[PDB]
Amino acid sequence: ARWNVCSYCGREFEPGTGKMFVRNDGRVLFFCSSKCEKYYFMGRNPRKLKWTKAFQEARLQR
Amino acid sequence: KIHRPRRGSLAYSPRKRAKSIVPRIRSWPKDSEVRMLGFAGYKAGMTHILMIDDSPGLTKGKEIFVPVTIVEVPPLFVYGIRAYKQGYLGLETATEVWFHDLHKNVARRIKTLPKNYNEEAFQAKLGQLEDLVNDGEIADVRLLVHTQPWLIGLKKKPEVMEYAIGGDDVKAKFDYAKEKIGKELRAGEVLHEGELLDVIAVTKGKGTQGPVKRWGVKVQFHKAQRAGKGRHIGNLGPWHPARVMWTVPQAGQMGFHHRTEFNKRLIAIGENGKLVLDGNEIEITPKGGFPHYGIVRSDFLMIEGTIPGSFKRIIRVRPAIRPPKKKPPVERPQITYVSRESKQ
Amino acid sequence: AKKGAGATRGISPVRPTRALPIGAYLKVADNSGAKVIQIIGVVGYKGTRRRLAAAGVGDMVVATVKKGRPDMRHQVVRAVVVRQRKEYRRLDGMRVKFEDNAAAIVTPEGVPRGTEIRGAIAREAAERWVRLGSIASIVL
RNA sequence: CUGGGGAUAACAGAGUCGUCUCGGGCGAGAGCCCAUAUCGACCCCGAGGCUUGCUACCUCGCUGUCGGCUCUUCCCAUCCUGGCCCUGCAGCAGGGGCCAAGGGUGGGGGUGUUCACCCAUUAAAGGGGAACGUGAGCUGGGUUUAGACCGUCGUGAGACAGGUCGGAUGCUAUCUACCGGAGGUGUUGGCCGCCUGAGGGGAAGGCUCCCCCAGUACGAGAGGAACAGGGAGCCGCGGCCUCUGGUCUACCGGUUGUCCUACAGGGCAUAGCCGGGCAGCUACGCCGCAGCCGAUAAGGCCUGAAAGCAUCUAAGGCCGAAGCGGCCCCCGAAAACAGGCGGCCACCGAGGGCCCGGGAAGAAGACCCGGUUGAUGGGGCGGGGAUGUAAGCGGGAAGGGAAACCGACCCGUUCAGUCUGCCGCUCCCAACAGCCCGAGUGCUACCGGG
RNA sequence: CCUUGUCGGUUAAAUGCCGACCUGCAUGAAUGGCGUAACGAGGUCCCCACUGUCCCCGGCUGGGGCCCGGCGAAACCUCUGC
RNA sequence: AGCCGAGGGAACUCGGCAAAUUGGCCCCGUAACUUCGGGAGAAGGGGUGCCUGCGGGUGUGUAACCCGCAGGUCGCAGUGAC
RNA sequence: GUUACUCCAAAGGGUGUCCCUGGCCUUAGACAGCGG
Ligand SMILES: [Zn+2]
Repeated sequence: ARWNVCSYCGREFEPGTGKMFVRNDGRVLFFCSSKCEKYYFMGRNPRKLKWTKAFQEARLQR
Repeated sequence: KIHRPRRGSLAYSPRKRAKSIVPRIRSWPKDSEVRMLGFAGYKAGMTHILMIDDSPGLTKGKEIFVPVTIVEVPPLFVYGIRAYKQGYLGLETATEVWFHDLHKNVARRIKTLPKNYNEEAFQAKLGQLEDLVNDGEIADVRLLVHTQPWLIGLKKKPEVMEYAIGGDDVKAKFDYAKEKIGKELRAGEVLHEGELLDVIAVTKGKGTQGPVKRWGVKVQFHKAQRAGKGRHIGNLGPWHPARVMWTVPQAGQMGFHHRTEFNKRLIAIGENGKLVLDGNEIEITPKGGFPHYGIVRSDFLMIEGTIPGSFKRIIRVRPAIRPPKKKPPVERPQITYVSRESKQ
Repeated sequence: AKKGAGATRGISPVRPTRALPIGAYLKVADNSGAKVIQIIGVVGYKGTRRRLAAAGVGDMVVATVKKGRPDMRHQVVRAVVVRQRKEYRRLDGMRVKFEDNAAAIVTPEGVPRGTEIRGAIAREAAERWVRLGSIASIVL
């Protein structure tokens, strides 16, 4: 029972939950929720959302 | 001709509201061990675990996802003993003895209780029954029991039930009962982890429903959907017999039915809302509380799978009457993860 | 064992969801002349009144070739479904999905026609059909 | 067009069975030879009324419709599934027969089609009956009413058991019937609760593949089994919301046009449109569904006469099916022998109902929980969640400007603000006050003790 | 008429559509014959896109249906009604 | 009487009935066939918001109407509804 | 079977049982066993 990490929001999600999206070239993505999946594919940028970790990292980048 | 099977089953007819909301048990299993053959509690919620598969099949030895329902089981109070003899057609009640010291709140259910009935009269009646049992006139002995829902702040009105006892010797059963009367019973003293159980409850209510939902009939062609007969059936029958058959599907009550569900595994018995792993104790109540319920505080069963009924409802449990040959072993399985995250 | 030396068929524990009914088009992922097929049947399937046969990853289907080199056009072939868009569950509870719906053309006995598969395939298919996992680079 | 007609056709029914379908007797013979493993001529005897005809008993304003969709039930004259027998039965298979109707018998292409033909799967993709089941259930493609075209026939008006295009589908359920929900009476006083379980219903289960047995028996080879034992799925049935998806006119945010003077905050335009979305409902998600015990069918045997031997049968016994009965599940004291038990009252009054705060129940009724000996609804304080960082203030901003300054937008304050048909704690407000129904009598025949 | 004529193309599969063949039951030249750009709520076959038409049905919104107060008819009707 | 619907995309049906898709303006580009008039908006492809500044036409005009360019910036989406 | 009629299935088979007859055998016949 190990905890996977989300490719959009960077938080950990519990065993028996979420999704693995597989590209044909082999790159694997993990999603905690439909929210994150849908935002990632319609193109919202997580570096501007204060409920993600990429925001903290980009603030460090300011 | 095109052949196909009929729409729904005829084995649960008439499809009516249950007589009572407390479920009765019609048949009992054969168990050599002299014990009380079941228990009762209140449904609380669902979650899931991850565990190493113990059942026969492939996936044995593998980690697997398993869903779980939690039943809160405070201790029952054994308030009486009842004797049964053989009648002309079947069993007939001979005599009951009630205990003398009862909780106040039992009068909310049994409005007319005895008044004086001292300890001494109690012992005299038990002696009468012991002599009756020693004579040879008696075919069966059963316990009379009631719930205590004031220890969990759910209610004050109790549920009153009658349970059976395992084994063959009527005298041995009676000795068990004489030990148990006037004392509390806890689920650990009756059930074994890893056992298969049957579960009995009244199903969720849905009211009046039509035949698409009640019997699984087809929706009609889109022309009929625009003609006003989309969710109807076509016809009530042939010219002769010149009457509607009872077998033809129609609308009515759906849900609030009596149902029994076979072979659900008990996976763990807990204590004061906590479960013991290898080293640590963990609260099974999830963050924020079980929805449409609150916080589990007394004692609980984990039963894998799904069970009938709404959340705050009375559930009865017995040992399996119709189990398979290839059983899982009667020990608690090795659990690796229990979900405590919010369920809302 | 009668003949265990070289076997074509295997055993998976998962059983994905039947997601692709009769009439579905499938992109061909191997290096045979075919490019697009259409499902006309699902091998080993019995239904009921007005229900269509449907297949998921790991299942053998009967198909017709729609686009492809002229020797293969209008032929009825067997194929194994190797990639699908609809989610299905693993033993741990996690759902997996892919980006397209894709099949690989085989013989009734199970032997692949072709030498390589282009892209990722599913572990369920590689397990049910053992000779595909050798001609596929990436397996999940 | 009028008046009439079942005195008289079309159609469903009724009758009959030449014809039809399904059988049988004998045996011409065919089968290396051998009547009957298989096939059986010519003559002769029948069953059925689902094929067409014959007749004219019923019906001329009952309904006149074919086909398809939907839904229920019945038969066996058995395609598959269970069990057996013979063979021109080595094995794998075939052919022909007996028991058996519990379950299954599907998806598509052209045509209005039933039927028939074809394709890919399949254990097999059986057929019939119920007003050629089913239009007060749907459809209306076909069935030449009124319009129109072609061919042919006819002086012509016109016609065609010829083709082609188009062409109105009404109904507030009186009685019974069924599905479900309630109120009474009775059960020889009334009330509370727990049980028994007569009788009724059930397919609650049915089927396929894979591994192993085993490259074995069998067999010249090539090919190629079975009992037991292990796994997975398809169809059917019953439930549940942890996980995954859909909806979520609760909620949060973005943005267009216009009105409230701009700001802030709002109204209207399908919730204006777009994105997300908990609870709840739901499947495209998940959980569960025994094989044993008895008696039988075809069939296989024992003992054993009639008929000193022999013989499965005449009297008697043992075995033996997915079929019958039981176990198991659902309804069930109006089960007219209208039940059993414990307790309360009675011979003012036990007990019930309305009213009140509610919901896990619900078309009205009914069900369930609570009512100050109280956390039932609300408020307040906290928790868990949904969305996505408010207003104000400050600091910047591509560029413009003599300059004070303008500026869509960016950063900070700020996981913020707004919300919560979920949980907890706390008597702060309200569960106050009441109003109705309610069993009392004996005669004779008694019963067991007074 | 035999008729789903025969051959070819279109489909996994064609009583359809298109093109050819000619024993035209019963075509044919102002009861006009053969063609034809543009036009058609005309009839008919195919391809791209799209979709709850269907696999297989689910959840929402308003109005009715249901309960309450008021106004208040009709068609139909031998008697009845397992 | 209306809104949404995962994966498939006419397998539905006599028949794609009904529903969906497309949609305004500017630039590019446009087949067969033809009565040379058309077909033709054939088909097919790119772009479109806000703010800051520069320029043109007519005009006496920092009056009024119309036509182009460059840069910055936000959003899943700029004929954002109609 | 328990049907006077209105309103009831054969050709062909069985000696299943109860009866009437006619020929050949029978002081050892039809087999049942030891043998030629
Ligand atoms: Zn995430």
